[PDB]
Amino acid sequence: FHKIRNEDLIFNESLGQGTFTKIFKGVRREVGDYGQLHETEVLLKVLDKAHRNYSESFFEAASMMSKLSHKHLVLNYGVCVCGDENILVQEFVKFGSLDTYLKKNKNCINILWKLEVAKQLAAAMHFLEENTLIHGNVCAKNILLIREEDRKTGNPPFIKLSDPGISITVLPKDILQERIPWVPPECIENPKNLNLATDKWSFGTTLWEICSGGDKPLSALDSQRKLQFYEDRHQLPAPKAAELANLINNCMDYEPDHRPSFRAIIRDLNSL
Ligand SMILES: O=C(Nc1nc2cccc(-c3ccc(CN4CCS(=O)(=O)CC4)cc3)n2n1)C1CC1
Repeated sequence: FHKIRNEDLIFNESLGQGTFTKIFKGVRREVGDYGQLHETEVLLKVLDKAHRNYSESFFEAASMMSKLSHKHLVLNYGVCVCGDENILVQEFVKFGSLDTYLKKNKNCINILWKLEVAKQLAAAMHFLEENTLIHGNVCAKNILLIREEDRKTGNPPFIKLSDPGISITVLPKDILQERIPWVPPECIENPKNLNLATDKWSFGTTLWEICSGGDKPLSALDSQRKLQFYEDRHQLPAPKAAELANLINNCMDYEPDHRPSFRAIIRDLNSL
């Protein structure tokens, strides 16, 4: 990671919190191309001091996203580890997390918009699968909207996938259960089962979110009931807009070996 000075970072408004983290919009003062000085908008992710013992995993997650370069992956700019802080410095995506956007703009998102976003997410995941690189936390809140759809110019929306955060392989069990049905059944049974097939399952859950206007599946179930949901081998209900329900259920296969490749997922999406 590139090291960024604390004095070059300005923390501004809170964007909420993640698991053991707080997130802010900020500004990074930097020398850019041609030596020009810039004050660049950045996403600042801060590991809670009380959870400093996760620092390794915290940075490993981000390092995953910098292992490769791709148009659908959020950029890491660097880290600030001055003093008692563990800070990730990332690209700031103008329109933010997709679940919030879906909840706010549900009354004007149609099947074509959803198909474009689904195809872009699948393209990103196909890139990761070809590189045998596990993401491990695919979900709508980790999809960021770079550009809105502009039908006046035919321009489709454009999204990127953000870093997965601290890995489910080290998180407490109660958090994993709260993350049902994004965390697949085999990872509830054993978080060390994290594998490429994990991201196919979570991709299914994320499509469900995209089709459900930002609703969270199984939100009315407490952790014990989410566990039993897996134990009874239930599937998610079809969204009212049911165009992707079969793909959702095919990806959310309780047999990890049977989940379709992302190449096959993309072929399916292109057939609609
Ligand atoms: O937020 C914006 N851009 C932006 N860029 C990036 C780049 C990387 C990561 C993020 C990001 C920020 C926050 C979150 C969690 N978060 C908590 C409250 S929640 O309501 O559940 C919606 C999601 C998740 C991802 N972001 N976010 C624009 C709208 C102001």
